[PDB]
Amino acid sequence: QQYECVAEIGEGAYGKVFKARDLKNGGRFVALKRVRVPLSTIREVAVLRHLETFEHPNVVRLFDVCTKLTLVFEHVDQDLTTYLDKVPEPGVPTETIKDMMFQLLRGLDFLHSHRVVHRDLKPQNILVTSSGQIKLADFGLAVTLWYRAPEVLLQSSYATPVDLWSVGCIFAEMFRRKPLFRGSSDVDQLGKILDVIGLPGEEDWPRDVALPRQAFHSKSAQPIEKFVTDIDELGKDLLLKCLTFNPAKRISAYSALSHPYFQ
Ligand SMILES: CCN1CCN(Cc2ccc(Nc3ncc(F)c(-c4cc(F)c5nc(C)n(C(C)C)c5c4)n3)nc2)CC1
Repeated sequence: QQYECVAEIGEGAYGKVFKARDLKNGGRFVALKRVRVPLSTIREVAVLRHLETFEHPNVVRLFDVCTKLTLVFEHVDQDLTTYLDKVPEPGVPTETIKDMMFQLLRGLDFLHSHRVVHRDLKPQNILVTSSGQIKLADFGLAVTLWYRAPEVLLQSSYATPVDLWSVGCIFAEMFRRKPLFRGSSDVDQLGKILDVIGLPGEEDWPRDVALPRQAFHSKSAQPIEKFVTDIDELGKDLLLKCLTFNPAKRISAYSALSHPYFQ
């Protein structure tokens, strides 16, 4: 074969991800993702190859596709989880947070402008390169609920703002070094969210969902500087715009790129 698996990176309800030696290309490490056995899949692979033509710096490179399905990506040594675990006290430098967030938002805007929704954005699939570059992985192909948007939890809408809620959760965690909303179920996750942001207006609550606004009594919105210590005034404004309950009122990745926090 053209590839030689040397270690396992991950396993789950997708298949397995292996760290492999790319024999033909000077023995460089690559990440091979193996998938199961359609037509919606043919189309998803076509979008992946098309996104690769842009070679965006803030998404993992796709080097090959094999015929069950093998996806060959550029290998990157660590994820954001291991990065946050190893960073010395008192934490991630203030400008390292800003730079990683800008790159996260560039990769996300690239994906959103090409009508790809990530849907499972978390530190586990945000990869940190040897030179400190952010690269997005595990997207374009169809478990922790800590980064799930309220509209996904409520099962109402699944548009691009879903990823901006996840970004807000990641932004807060870059400061905290611990997840912001650590719920044990969809109902618990929603409860934990509203204990912080507060209850939205009855007209910001989606109609025809199973969970009504009355199922929660999470009274007032608590100040965010309590849960996210050391965040500046600008970072706080951007954090709140990502963590807006109504997805139609939530900031997009494109406007986030223009926010004064990145000046
Ligand atoms: C059990 C924990 N230990 C210690 C911590 N360690 C973290 C870690 C995470 C990622 C990498 N490397 C890497 N490089 C390039 C890639 F493109 C992918 C990649 C591609 C995909 F398509 C994926 N799809 C899914 C679902 N994942 C998951 C596997 C995250 C994908 C990952 N991964 N190296 C280390 C994992 C093993």
